[PDB]
Amino acid sequence: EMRILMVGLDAAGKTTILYKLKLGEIVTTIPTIGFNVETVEYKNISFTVWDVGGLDKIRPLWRHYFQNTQGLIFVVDSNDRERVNEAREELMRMLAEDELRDAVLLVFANKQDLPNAMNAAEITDKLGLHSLRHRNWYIQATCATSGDGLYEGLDWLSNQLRNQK
Amino acid sequence: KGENTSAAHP
Amino acid sequence: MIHFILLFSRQGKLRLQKWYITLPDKERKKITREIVQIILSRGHRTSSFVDWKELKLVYKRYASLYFCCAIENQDNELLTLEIVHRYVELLDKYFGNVCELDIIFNFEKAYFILDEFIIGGEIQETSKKIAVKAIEDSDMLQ
Amino acid sequence: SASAVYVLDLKGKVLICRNYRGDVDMSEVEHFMPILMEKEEEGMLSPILAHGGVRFMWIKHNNLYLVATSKKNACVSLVFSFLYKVVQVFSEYFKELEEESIRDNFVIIYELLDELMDFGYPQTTDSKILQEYITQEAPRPPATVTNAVSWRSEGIKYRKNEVFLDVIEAVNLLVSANGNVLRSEIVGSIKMRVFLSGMPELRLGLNDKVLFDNTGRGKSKSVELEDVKFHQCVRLSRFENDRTISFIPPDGEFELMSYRLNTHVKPLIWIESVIEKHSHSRIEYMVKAKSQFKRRSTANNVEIHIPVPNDADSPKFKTTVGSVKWVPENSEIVWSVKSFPGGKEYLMRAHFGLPSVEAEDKEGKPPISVKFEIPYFTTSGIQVRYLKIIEKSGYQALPWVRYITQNGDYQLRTQ
Amino acid sequence: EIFELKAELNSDKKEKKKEAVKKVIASMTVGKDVSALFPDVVNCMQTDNLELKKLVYLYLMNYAKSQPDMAIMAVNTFVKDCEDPNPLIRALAVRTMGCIRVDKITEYLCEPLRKCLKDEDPYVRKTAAVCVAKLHDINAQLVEDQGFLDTLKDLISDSNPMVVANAVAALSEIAESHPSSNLLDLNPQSINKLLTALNECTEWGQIFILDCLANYMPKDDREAQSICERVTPRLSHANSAVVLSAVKVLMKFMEMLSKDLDYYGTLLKKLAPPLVTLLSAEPELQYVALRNINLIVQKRPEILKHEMKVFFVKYNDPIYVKLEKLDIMIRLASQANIAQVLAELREYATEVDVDFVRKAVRAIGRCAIKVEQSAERCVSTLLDLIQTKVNYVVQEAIVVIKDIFRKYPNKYESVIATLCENLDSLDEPEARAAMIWIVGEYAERIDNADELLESFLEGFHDKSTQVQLQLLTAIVKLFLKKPTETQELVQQVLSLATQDSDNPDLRDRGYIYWRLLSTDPVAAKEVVLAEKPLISEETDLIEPTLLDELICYIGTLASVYHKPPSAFVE
Amino acid sequence: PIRLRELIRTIRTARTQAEEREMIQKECAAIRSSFREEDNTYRCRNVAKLLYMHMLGYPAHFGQLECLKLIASQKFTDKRIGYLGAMLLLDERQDVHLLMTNCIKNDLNHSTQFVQGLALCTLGCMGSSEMCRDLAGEVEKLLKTSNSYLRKKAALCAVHVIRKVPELMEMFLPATKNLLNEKNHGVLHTSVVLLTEMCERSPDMLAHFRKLVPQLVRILKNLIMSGYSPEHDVSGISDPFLQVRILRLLRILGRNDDDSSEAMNDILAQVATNTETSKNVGNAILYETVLTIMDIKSESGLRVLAINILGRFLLNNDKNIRYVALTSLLKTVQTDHNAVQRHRSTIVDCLKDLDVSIKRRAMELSFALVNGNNIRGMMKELLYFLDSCEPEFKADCASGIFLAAEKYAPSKRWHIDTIMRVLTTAGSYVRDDAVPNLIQLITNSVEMHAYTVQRLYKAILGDYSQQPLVQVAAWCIGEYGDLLVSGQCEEEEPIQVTEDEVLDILESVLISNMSTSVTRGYALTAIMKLSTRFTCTVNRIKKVVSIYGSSIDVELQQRAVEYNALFKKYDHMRSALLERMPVME
Ligand SMILES: Nc1nc2c(ncn2[C@@H]2O[C@H](COP(=O)(O)OP(=O)(O)OP(=O)(O)O)[C@@H](O)[C@H]2O)c(=O)[nH]1
Ligand SMILES: [Mg+2]
Repeated sequence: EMRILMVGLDAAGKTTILYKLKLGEIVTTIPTIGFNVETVEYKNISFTVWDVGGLDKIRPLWRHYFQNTQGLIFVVDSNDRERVNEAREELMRMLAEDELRDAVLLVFANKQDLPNAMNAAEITDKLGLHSLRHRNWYIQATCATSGDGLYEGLDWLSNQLRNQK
Repeated sequence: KGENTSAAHP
Repeated sequence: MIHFILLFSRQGKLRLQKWYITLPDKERKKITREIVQIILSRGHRTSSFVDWKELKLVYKRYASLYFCCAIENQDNELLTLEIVHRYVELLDKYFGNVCELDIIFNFEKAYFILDEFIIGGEIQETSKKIAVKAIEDSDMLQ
Repeated sequence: SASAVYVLDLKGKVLICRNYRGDVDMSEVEHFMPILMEKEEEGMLSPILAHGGVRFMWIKHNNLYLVATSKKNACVSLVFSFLYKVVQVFSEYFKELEEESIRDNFVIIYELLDELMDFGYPQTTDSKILQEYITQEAPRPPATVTNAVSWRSEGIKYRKNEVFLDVIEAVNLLVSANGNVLRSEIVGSIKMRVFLSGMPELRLGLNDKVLFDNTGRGKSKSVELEDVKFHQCVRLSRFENDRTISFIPPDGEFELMSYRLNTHVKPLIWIESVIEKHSHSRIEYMVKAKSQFKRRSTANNVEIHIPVPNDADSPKFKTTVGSVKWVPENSEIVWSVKSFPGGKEYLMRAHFGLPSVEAEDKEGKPPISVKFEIPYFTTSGIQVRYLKIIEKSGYQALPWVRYITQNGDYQLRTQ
Repeated sequence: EIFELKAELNSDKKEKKKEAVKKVIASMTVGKDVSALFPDVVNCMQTDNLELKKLVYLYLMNYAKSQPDMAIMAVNTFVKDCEDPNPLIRALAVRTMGCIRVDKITEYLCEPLRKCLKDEDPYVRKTAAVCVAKLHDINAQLVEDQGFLDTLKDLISDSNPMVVANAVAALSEIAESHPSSNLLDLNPQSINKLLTALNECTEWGQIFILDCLANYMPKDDREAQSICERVTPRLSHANSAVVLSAVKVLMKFMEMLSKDLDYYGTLLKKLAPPLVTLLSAEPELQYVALRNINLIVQKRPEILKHEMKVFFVKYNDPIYVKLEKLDIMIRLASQANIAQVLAELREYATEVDVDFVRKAVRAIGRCAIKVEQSAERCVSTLLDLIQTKVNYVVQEAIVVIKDIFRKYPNKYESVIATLCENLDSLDEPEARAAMIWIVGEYAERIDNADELLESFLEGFHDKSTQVQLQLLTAIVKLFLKKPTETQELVQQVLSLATQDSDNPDLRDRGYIYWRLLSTDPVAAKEVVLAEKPLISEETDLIEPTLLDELICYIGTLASVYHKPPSAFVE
Repeated sequence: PIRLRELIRTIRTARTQAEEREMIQKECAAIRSSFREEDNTYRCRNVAKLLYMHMLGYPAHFGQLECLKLIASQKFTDKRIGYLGAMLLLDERQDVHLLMTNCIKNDLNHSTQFVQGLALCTLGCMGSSEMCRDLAGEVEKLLKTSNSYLRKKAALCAVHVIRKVPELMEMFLPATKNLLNEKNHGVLHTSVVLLTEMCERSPDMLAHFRKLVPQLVRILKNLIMSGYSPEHDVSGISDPFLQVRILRLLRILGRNDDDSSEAMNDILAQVATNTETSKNVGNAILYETVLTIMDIKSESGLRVLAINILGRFLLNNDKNIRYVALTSLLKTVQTDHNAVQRHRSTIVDCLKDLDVSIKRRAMELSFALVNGNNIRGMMKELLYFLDSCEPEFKADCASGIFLAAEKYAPSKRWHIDTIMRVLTTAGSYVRDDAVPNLIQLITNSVEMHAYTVQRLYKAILGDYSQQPLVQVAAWCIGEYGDLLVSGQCEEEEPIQVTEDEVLDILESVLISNMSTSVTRGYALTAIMKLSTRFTCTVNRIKKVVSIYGSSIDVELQQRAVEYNALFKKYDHMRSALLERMPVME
């Protein structure tokens, strides 16, 4: 019933894990120029997913979903130390909005198969997730071809959506 | 009228 | 044990009756008109529960068309609401955006969804897929 | 003495409402239809309902409930006769009286209800004089509204001057299942269509038995007027004096006199029938219809209804003269003879089926009612003698009359 | 949404404010809360349009109570519109001023009403006469302070009898609202003026000026006859309401006529064909007409004691007329019309209306009670209706034949030989116990009276108090009639009554019957078998002190209910 | 021969029922003349239109022959509409439904599972007990098969034939053995309903069925630990319908067993924690859990958590859950009577709810909440509630006050005080069956009738329209006038008992038509009683009997005659038989 995004920097695997959540598969996925949308009936809460890709030309194009926006998922790419700085600058550009304040932050530590990927603590340090006022954030180690950490993120997101036992 | 409304709204 | 199933409009017009206890037609009209008078004369913060004549009666407002049953007064009561909600989803899945006129013009199909969902007062299929699949297979026989 | 005159729909919401005194609150009309269903389903269906201290006087139209509410001791027949006069005036105005007339012609009807009644008091309830100052197409009220003669306004003028008299018979009859007459009375009603000029005065001449006894000519043919109830326009003191029907006529169509008498002459159409009610098979109506009147009059368009079982099937009618339509919507037959002469007997043999399974409840046995209509014939033998037109101008009007024999409730009881 | 309508209203064009106020009264027609648009349609009231101001007066009438504070902005406009050349708008404003029931308004509403009393046109005069009663309904003592009673008496002293008739209606209302302090009874000269006013005023005015005659009683034989000779031609009127009030005043004034004079019988014989003719009216008037006939045939039964054929019901008649025609046939059942009435009621148990058939069987019973001549033909007809074996028909006929047996127990000993077989699976306790009385009371020509009660003694402890007590009396009576056979039966019913039952009167009568049976059972042949007197039945004739009060109310709600008026009004 | 939906549009184009019945009877006669031609082609839509008439309630009794003929057809849709007409037009008392036996029997032997599905459907919905004895040999044969479309219908048809013939359940005991691992949860649901029914019927079946407790413990643990299913699933539970049925079979089993109740201990401890009180379904799961806990002989440590659950269920603002918590504490009245008594302020707070059902259940819960200690303070607010009730609550409350006062009265004086206060504040709303109960308890009292009957006379002087009040009062005066009028054979110093208005109040009840004539029976009984209890003012009531000899009632005429013979002829026998009536129980 509730809506959610999957944004971030490109080639981070967010559409790969999107169709891992939608169908259970790792399908051939191009670097996404337009957008994607599927819906996943999980815990009888239809998580309406709106992927927006991470190419340079389409990063200012994020505001035309930011009208009537309830949640957020910020899929990070752990292995890119050089591009996590510009992903952070992109995040704080997205977080500098008066309109984006109901969107709870959900950080997917993605590609957690490589030893060059950081942990769920060092990514918090490199982003500075603790200084986030009005941001219910939660970092989560995720992997694509296994599917681990995905449904934990859906669990915490479903905790964020409903306000009941 | 008031009859054309679907019940469950799926 | 569900003793009866009643479906009556906001104006009081009977759209579906069902009797799991064999009581005659004058008694049917008496009891039906009494229940229609009771539920239409009750507010919107009254739990949808009535203790009427040794029956913890379970009704529910989904639309102007009101739905009514009564389980035996020794059982759980919220599951009867879940039965009615499951049957609402059955009508929505077999009919498709179930209108009042879908219930008016095609009432016998709703009777048959009820027949393939409940006989004797009890749930005979708990799957929301096998029952509609079986009634589409019986329609596929025609 | 009603405080608020109401008209409801068949559900119970306000079509139109009109309060006068405030003795009945406007929210108390909402209880009427629940009290109607509450008293109706227990056999206590009365024209007077009650909600504590508030009464509900009502007559019923086809789609309309003319609810008349009061709290104190209202004059009751005042209220009901005003309801009937409101029905008659609105039928003169709106020839069909439905919710399309109420919910759309609401400009004039509130003005009508304000004019007809104040404080619960009917003051001026004639239709034709109310036409002259309440229109939907305003000047001062006419003096005929204020006149003692309040049914005929001056200034009416026609080219020709014609007075049309309609003597309409209505034979009331209740013959038992044995074949004897329990009540043979005749309610006669004369309706006049008067097209005259100005303020005329009309003296009707009739062959009364009492008037001929006052004269001394009570040995010829005459009518025994057991009772007559006249219009307001007839000066009834003069009629009490010497049987004189002295009246200034109203303009147009109006009913002059509604007389009633008892008649020991044999019934016009005798209906004998035998019914062979077999169990779960069939039924037979060997009905015969003889006429006891003279061999010169012919009964137009009769409709001899025999009530039938409700769940009959495969209808058969071996008739002699006249067509049958089986009407299962009313659960009856209509044995229609268009030209039915006098002194003749026409047989009809009906045959139905019957379902093999019985019903839960019984059906009842309604009597036989026929729908005859005979022109140029009065069973009473009443004849208009003269009608003297009185006018200050002075002319020759045209008193025309035709004689019509119809029925009232022409019942014959069944087996 | 309503701001758009107020903006249409606050314009200056006639066609805009006209459609605005038509939308206002159309919202009021379905009953939308247009009370918030009061003080601005107050401003759009003083118009030269006459069709528009009727809608505004309708709004002000329907929302006088709704805005008691904002309604002060109309009094200047009312006293202006009561000063117009058009009498329609003047009388319209007068009848508007009367129906507005706000006590803050009606203080300033005395003098323009007084002026419109003194107007020339009879239309606004007869409007203001009713408006005097309207204000007296609002404030009676303000009307007494302004002295409008004397002006109301001066419109009694008016010509053109419609103003006079509305004055009489207003005076009847105000003197009804009086405590009868300074009662406004007339001298007979003004009463003869109303008699001259009778042949001229409206048929509604001819009702209200006959309503003043319910408050006056004549003092002479010649005075009463002299006014009733012109009251008499009012019975030949088409409207039943003029006829009903004329019947009311003739019933009031026939107690002054000399019965030995031939004018009283002239009144009697000329009254009955109008009373028969009023049955041919339209049936909602026929209900009140039948209740008033019941009021008359109790007062004077000699009037309709020869007209029985007209009170036969018909198939088209509703329930409230068919049930009352039965009661009139009860009130008029005589010795010679027995065959038509009993065969008529025989064809009334053949109906599907259950309560009508029950009332018909009770009518046959009241016929058997009222006359002793055709009690036997009632018994034969009711046994033939038992031969139908319809369940509620038997459940009424057992009680009815019981009440026949209570009044007349004499020659009905071969009748009970059939009544032993009467569908013994009868269910209703009012007729089960009735059949128990029929058995035990007549337990000398019934030989199997013991073994039939064995069915009635099986499910003994849960029937009623009445059925168990009738069993307890009837078994003692049976055992006194036969001590041999039912020796065990009286002992076991005393054991069921005294010991295990906790039904208190059943217990008390059981211990009394047991102490009687143990003390002296032979003395029960004098104690319980004492010669019963002739039972004083429930004669339903209304008290003539109350009936004469109900002669004064014919055509009223008290006339329908057969009650005093204060018994139901509030 | 119009279509069904054509008749639907025909009736929906009718406004007035006086015209809608005309439109009914037109097409009804069309159907009737169609059935005279024995047409088997339009018979589907003719019977369908006839069923549409029966659904709104029009005469359709004649068209049951053609329903049997549609069942005696050979096409699928004709049989479908025929079994619909059999379930709608036919019942047990139809008297013509016995002809379905051969047709359902051949259609239980029909090749298609859907035609056998209809033959099981109509027999399970309305199969008479005579038809159950004629078809149950073939009902079990469709349980001896394994078609999962047919087993779910055969199991509830077996429930139906037990419901109509409970002495035929012995042949389904060998047919129900060890089918309790069927993966189809619909068949498993109908089987658990069948086991719940079989355990409800006979205790001889309990011992065969309390052995398979751990099997269904494993089934319920598999369903609770099932995180998700595509079907069966509302609000994230894989088939909670079957979960409640398994918990109900757990509720009726082990209710007087200890081994099976501890065999189901840990799954109840799990489902008390693996439910969810958010939506309706998990609250239903947890309430059936607490019912299963409170009905078996469980550990009381489970009942600590279960009363914590029910204290939460009182706190929920949903009126659903408030009804559930009131029904909960109404179920665990005798089971854990202590921990329900500390919900007492909440139970009294639920009396001021805006629902008829919540006020009713809180009223009955305060009634069952009465012990030998809360009788003082609770009855004050209960009678205050009866004073602030509605006329539909007054009969139930007037009975419940009496029933909880007859058990736990601390003082017979105050007992009769509460009773007399109820008899004032209720009047004509208490049931007449409680009147001999009150009479029996006040004659079980022996030391206080002065305080009884003086207060009786002080109350009833103002009123007699309260009919059961004078039903009490007439017997009270007739039995204890000697204690009412005490030592007053002649005129003395004025005491308020006056022995002339004491008779006149009963006589005024007699003359007034506000009298059900057992008022008059009690009153004349009291009059004949007080001829020996009173020697003060006699031979004035004999006047009342002698003038009463021609009254209009039957028994009262008998009573007046049988009194007047004693009062005029056998005065020596009157005081011989006027001893007080003995006390029964
Ligand atoms: N080996 C490995 N590769 C991964 C994993 N997750 C993501 N990738 C790689 O990341 C690439 C990203 O594919 P996409 O899903 O299209 O990337 P994206 O984040 O959606 O970027 P856009 O499509 O431009 O929006 C994939 O082709 C994978 O090769 C992982 O868990 N293991
Ligand atoms: Mg992508």
